[PDB]
Amino acid sequence: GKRVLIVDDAAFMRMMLKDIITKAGYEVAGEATNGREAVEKYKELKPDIVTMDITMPEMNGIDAIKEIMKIDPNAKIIVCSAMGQQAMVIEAIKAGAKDFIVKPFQPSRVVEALNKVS
Ligand SMILES: [Mg+2]
Repeated sequence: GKRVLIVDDAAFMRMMLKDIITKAGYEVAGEATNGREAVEKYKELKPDIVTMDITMPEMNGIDAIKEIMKIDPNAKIIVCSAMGQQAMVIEAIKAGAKDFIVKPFQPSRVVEALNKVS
């Protein structure tokens, strides 16, 4: 799989990630700025992978993961968290997420993750 859907309410964070993914070979299927959008885009783009920011407006990542799973129980979701946001990561994993990555990014780490998920 190679199409990616980046979800994060922070432009910069998207930018960065978009650059990493892209140089690593992946394709940026799309961008989402919140949970809702994340789901809408998901149904529309059928990304191969999804990266998920937890803390966003309107709808958080955890709920979005839950939603996507209901739509696609084979969805491939990596969750993004700051450090120490450990209790949230457990909840996202439990909810569906295959793995997580910390912010601010570490291209090596980011890439590995993306690859295992494939
Ligand atoms: Mg956020």
